[PDB]
Amino acid sequence: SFVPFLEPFIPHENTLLPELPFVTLTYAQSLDSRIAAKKGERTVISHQETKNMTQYLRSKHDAILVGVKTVLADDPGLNCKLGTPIRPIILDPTFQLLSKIASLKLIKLGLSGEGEPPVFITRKGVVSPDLQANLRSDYGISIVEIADRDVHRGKMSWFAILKILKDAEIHSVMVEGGATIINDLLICRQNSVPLVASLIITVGPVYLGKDGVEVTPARSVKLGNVRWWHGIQDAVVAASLEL
Amino acid sequence: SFVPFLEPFIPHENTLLPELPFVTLTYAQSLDSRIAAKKGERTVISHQETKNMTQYLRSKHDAILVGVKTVLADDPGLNCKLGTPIRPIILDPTFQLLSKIASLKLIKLGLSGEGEPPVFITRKGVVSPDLQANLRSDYGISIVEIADRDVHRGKMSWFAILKILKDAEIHSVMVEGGATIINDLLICRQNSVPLVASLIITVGPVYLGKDGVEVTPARSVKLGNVRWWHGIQDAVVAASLEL
Ligand SMILES: NC(=O)c1ccc[n+]([C@@H]2O[C@H](COP(=O)([O-])OP(=O)(O)OC[C@H]3O[C@@H](n4cnc5c(N)ncnc54)[C@H](OP(=O)(O)O)[C@@H]3O)[C@@H](O)[C@H]2O)c1
Ligand SMILES: NC(=O)c1ccc[n+]([C@@H]2O[C@H](COP(=O)([O-])OP(=O)(O)OC[C@H]3O[C@@H](n4cnc5c(N)ncnc54)[C@H](OP(=O)(O)O)[C@@H]3O)[C@@H](O)[C@H]2O)c1
Repeated sequence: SFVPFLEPFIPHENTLLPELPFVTLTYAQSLDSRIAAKKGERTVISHQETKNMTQYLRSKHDAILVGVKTVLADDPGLNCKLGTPIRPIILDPTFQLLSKIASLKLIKLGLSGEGEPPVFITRKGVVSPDLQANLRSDYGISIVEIADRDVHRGKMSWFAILKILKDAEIHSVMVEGGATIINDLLICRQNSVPLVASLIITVGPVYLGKDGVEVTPARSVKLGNVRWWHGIQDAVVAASLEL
Repeated sequence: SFVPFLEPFIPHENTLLPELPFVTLTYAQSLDSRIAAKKGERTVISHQETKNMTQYLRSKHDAILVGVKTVLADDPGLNCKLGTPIRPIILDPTFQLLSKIASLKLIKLGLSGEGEPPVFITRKGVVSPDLQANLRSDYGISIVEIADRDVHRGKMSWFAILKILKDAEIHSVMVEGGATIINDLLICRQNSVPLVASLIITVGPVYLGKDGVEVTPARSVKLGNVRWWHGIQDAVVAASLEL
């Protein structure tokens, strides 16, 4: 089963970057490395056993992180079907989702207790102190700010994002997407050391085509400690990123 | 390992288009669905375990087909290391390979007996009959022409290409690339019936990045009879295309 397969890759202590959480980067792709169908089309990539595997992986992480455009497109719950607590983290630099905050599934789950209180990562000063206090009371959310010196030409440093999560006592985070975040984290290094600890990819037996949402890093990326698993329809590769 | 895995997918008589050969479309891709590294970078995708699989597949086919730009990039031999004969077919609409004919590995193997006499598929009128006779004597090659009626927008009809191969007693052909040929054949249909009978893909645990040679069809493509194999480093999926 996928349980012994994943055992070397689930979060642990042997980390080269103690200031950061253990980071798992994990997603499901078509054969042509798309992670969503073309606009207006339905996305079917991962089948039931690897969906079970993804929920199992969530049961091993303190937090789950996705980008604002994933929330807008998918309205994900960001909890764990096994029932273990996982903290939802949404990267939303200008807090686009504020105008939608009352209707999001992840907000409803936080209020009902079926999920944990969400955290939104924004630029400094997007939400005033007073408004942060009201949003915490009314919608059960917290705001974490990235310092101006950690944003260059509009892009937040992943080192800075992960350090702030670790300081919020998040010891492990499962980063699921979307493609912008995946492409960036595949190449992110701190003195040649990757910020991602484990890469876990489900490959579904489908082509989504040239107009789907593409994953491909800006340069070639080598993998180490590679192990494969497969079920009936899907395969899974797990690896580290090479130095 | 891979021999019982591939048994349902090696050429067989259960075909819906008896006018055509059994077509296997098969290639090796990176995780981001690239089949060659960016210009000037070394391409390392398939490891020896699946190289052996590709050679096994060649031993089960009458012919092997690649495009002219694959020949220019890779100088492939296009024979079978297991010693069985296989007929090389090169899609070269303008017979650009005349410019390098005496130096091609595939020409050398044909003259040495280690490979079979190659066939180049061109547009009509590209190689004069007098020249065809002299190149048959000098380099042991044949030219096959696609009629003008079977060329649309500059693109040769795959049904027309495959019919001519079938009429030359090629009962099975292994199409290995490159990306243009793969992308086109993934979507090619004759009255809802795919021309490709077996799809066999090696997935290597590497990213080649945004500037590599990409495979992605023009629209989504659904797969059936899916099965997976994996080794130390690579995975392989075998499938048929749905109607
Ligand atoms: N198949 C899978 O496993 C999977 C998993 C997750 C998501 N998806 C799909 O992915 C698609 C969304 O992908 P996407 O690329 O459009 O969106 P995304 O990666 O989820 O979010 C991108 C946004 O997040 C912000 N962002 C990300 N990194 C940042 C950084 N370092 N610094 C500052 N801002 C940053 C930017 O927001 P601003 O634009 O406001 O600056 C950026 O436009 C959806 O269709 C979803 O269904 C698939
Ligand atoms: N990893 C693997 O398994 C694998 C396998 C094979 C190749 N490759 C790599 O793929 C790359 C080559 O890919 P590519 O797309 O550039 O070349 P390609 O597909 O091998 O050949 C393309 C050329 O063939 C012609 N062509 C193909 N289909 C045609 C059609 N229906 N009608 C008329 N002409 C047609 C066009 O030639 P004209 O320009 O003369 O009109 C076209 O430019 C190489 O880098 C190679 O190493 C990888």
